[PDB]
Amino acid sequence: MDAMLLASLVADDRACRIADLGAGAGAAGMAVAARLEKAEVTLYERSQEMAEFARRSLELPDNAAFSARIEVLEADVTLRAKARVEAGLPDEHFHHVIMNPPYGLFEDWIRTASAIMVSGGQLSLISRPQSVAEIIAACGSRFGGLEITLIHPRPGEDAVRMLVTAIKGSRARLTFRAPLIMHETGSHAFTPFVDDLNNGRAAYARNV
Amino acid sequence: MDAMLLASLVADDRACRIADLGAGAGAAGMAVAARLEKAEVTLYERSQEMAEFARRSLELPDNAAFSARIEVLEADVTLRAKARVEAGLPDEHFHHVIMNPPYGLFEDWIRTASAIMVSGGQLSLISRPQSVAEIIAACGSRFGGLEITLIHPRPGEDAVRMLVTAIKGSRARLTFRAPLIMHETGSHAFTPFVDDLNNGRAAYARNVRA
Repeated sequence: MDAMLLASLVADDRACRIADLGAGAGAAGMAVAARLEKAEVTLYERSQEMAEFARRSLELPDNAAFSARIEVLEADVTLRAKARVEAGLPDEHFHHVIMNPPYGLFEDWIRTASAIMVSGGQLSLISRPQSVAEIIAACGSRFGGLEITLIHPRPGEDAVRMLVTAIKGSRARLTFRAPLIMHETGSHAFTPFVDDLNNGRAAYARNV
Repeated sequence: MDAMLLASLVADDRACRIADLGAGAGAAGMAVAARLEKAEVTLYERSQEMAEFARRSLELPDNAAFSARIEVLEADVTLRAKARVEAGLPDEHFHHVIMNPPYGLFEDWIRTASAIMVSGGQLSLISRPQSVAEIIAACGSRFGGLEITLIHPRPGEDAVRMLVTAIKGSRARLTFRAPLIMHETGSHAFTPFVDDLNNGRAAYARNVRA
């Protein structure tokens, strides 16, 4: 569900360039492209092995509808400056950068996300709730207007995931959005809104 | 409302000692004492005027049932070491420390909360949600097992307040609890759980160690 929920944060019906910094073989960036016909998506992978795996995944007839709009690049997303540009992570280029790092990397990855982002572009990420301090510190002097949306399995239960979006250069203080509850009490199905997100039928937009 | 929500975090039926580090005139500490007959509350105020004011409030006849259990002390809660003790903030004495600091502060107040707390005692606080990073940093190496409960005014709307509880010396990672929603859409009435908290009819307890 992580990749679908992450992808749903790109609430943008304009032609845009999106970078998916990992981790995965591109499932989130692929979900974005499947939904947004005008999205241009770049999947970054550190290793040749992972890049080749993502590439073979994109050669499946199953993905033919959107695969032309996706490119897989081998790049270490923790690189800096000249090394970063030379690795194919260009300055001030992307309208969106999305990430789900493995379970820290937030400082390195958000530093890169800021550098490769156009002015006012949107950072989107999903994590565990316990990463919140690391994430806020990593956004310092880079991204503001953070919107944090906790994800709870059902009423009364602790949060299991956390969505965060932010805007490069924004001065706005952070806000916690109303939480997303995955199920009603006593119900096996997902709640209507979460179900639409999970199936690519809807985006989850920022307040403004 | 901040004071009632804050006070509701003390879920303890023992004789216990509670410090209110107090941004206010002791409303939170008073609400704790009103609900918990066995609690012994110390209200700390930096200024003589505020201490005076709090003492006058305690004399109001509506507070007479529990006021005997509330002591108001003048003390700068940012004091350190021996100065802190001399000011009447004793080492490792309180079972609970509660706070609602006014809008370095969290660091100073939580440093003091840790110093005056018995081993395993509970920190309780209410704040704006925007303070979350400062609060987590101030807890560092002093308090753990943070439970963070966001407070939303009604369904779909952003959080307006945040409750945090933590245990001295715990090395458990933080938890976000299910949030409290103050009101149903279209009503000025409180939601039933929150209404109980408001009436002093209930505590809001931490997750069981289970």
